[PDB]
Amino acid sequence: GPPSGKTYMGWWGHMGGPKQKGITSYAVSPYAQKPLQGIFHNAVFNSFRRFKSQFLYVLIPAGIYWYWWKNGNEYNEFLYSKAGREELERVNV
Amino acid sequence: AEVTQLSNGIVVATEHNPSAHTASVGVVFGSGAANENPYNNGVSNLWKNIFLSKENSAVAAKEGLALSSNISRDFQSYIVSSLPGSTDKSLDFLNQSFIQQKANLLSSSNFEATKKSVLKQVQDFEDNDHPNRVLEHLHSTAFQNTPLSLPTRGTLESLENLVVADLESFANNHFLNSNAVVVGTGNIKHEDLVNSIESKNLSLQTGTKPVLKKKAAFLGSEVRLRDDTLPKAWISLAVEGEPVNSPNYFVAKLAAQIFGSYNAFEPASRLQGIKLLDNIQEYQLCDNFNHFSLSYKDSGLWGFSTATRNVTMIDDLIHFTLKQWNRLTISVTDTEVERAKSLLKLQLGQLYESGNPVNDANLLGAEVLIKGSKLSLGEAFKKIDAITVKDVKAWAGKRLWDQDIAIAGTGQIEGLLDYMRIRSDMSMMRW
Ligand SMILES: CCCCCCCCCCCO[C@@H]1O[C@H](CO)[C@@H](O[C@H]2O[C@H](CO)[C@@H](O)[C@H](O)[C@H]2O)[C@H](O)[C@H]1O
Repeated sequence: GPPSGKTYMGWWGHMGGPKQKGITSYAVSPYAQKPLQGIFHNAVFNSFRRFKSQFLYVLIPAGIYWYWWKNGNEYNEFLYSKAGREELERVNV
Repeated sequence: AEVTQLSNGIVVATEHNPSAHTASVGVVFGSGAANENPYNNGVSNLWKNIFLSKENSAVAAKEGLALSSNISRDFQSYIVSSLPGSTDKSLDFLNQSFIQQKANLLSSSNFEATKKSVLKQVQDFEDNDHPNRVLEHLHSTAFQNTPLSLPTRGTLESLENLVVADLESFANNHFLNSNAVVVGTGNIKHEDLVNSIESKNLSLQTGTKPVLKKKAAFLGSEVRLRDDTLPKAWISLAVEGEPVNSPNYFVAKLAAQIFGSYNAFEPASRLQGIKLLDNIQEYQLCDNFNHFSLSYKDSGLWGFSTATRNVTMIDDLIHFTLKQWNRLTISVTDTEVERAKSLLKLQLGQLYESGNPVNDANLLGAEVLIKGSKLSLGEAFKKIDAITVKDVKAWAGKRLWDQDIAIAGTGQIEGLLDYMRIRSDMSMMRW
């Protein structure tokens, strides 16, 4: 097999990270854990966590764009109604 | 292996050996590390060390006596060795050390020095004995929050918090007559050792029964102590095994013998009749491994330990080993069972009939403390010869096939995959 280029990721046994020392990890077999009831205990309780932390970053631009749309949509509606033909002749041509 | 046991309050058990040349007398208690708490853990290892204290050893050396102490999970021993005739003086030292030196050995100078010794002793073990340190963590994760999880030597944290008071409280609760057996092995006769015991009297620390608590429980889990600075990956993996007195005690041991032990550096070891060897030698998946069937009072551990420098093929080492284990449930052959019978006998032989009296003392005591009398090889060999392929399959079908596992490892274990990937290999797909 030919020599290919070096990258920032290797494989099992030589992944490419720094040497690890002092960290101990523990785990328990899924077979020994409470038959999954965390769907309506720590998922619905902890629900809206990802919401109230991030929603503003989405809601403000969402609101800005929705308002701009509704505003322009209503202006169009008026421009094409009887009451708006005067301003329509102006702003158009 | 031939026993003889009598009682008069103090239970005495011996095993004569006309070709001994020496004799060992001592006491063994039915309490070990599994009888300690997570906070007084190491108190037994501490007792062992003050008994073997420099002062105490000089007092025995002048008498032509050699001291020995072994701390295990279920039992604890203190043995004295001498020539066949000086046996009368060994009992005097035992009586002196455990029925008079309740404050002699516990002096501020002797204690603080011993404590300091076992502290460095344990710090070294935890620092350099990777295969045993891993095996100890195997017990620690497998029986977590349960008696069997505590390390026999104890932890550095609880070790340095121990005071003479801790040593005494343990002694008051475990160094009792109802929880002991006076042992005599070597060439001395039974109806002679009991006399010297009857020669004295008293009953200091008697009548009381030892304490009780919760039973050992196996939990499928793992503890990973990754250390990339080490040159190897040391791992130990096992299922819940058999307790002493289990109907499958010998079947489980025969199963372990089937996969055996291996040292990739010894020519003869590479030639053993273990199918697993055909899979791991092509790419040299490890430097060594050894299967085991550890048995204690409440539970056991059946599995193996391995050491390897092939850090990129650990998944294959594990995969191939567990795939061979599956065979015990579905395809183990007659010849494999017959080869295991022969070798189990051989190992039981080298264990129970070594020329060493202190080994026989520990085995005699620890065994009578559970079943009431050490088992003869003749009977063991008969149970072993009766094991059929079906016995092995039925056993593997319950302790191995698709059962939870306990894992522990240190060193370069990045290549050791997740729990589930390992747990999956405990069975095979079928129609
Ligand atoms: C491309 C779409 C086509 C989808 C077709 C669907 C395929 C369904 C395959 C279903 C079952 O296939 C079946 O899986 C189970 C595991 O779940 C296997 O079980 C195996 O592992 C389980 C453990 O998890 C063991 O208890 C069992 O003794 C062992 O045989 C079984 O031997 C296999 O036969």
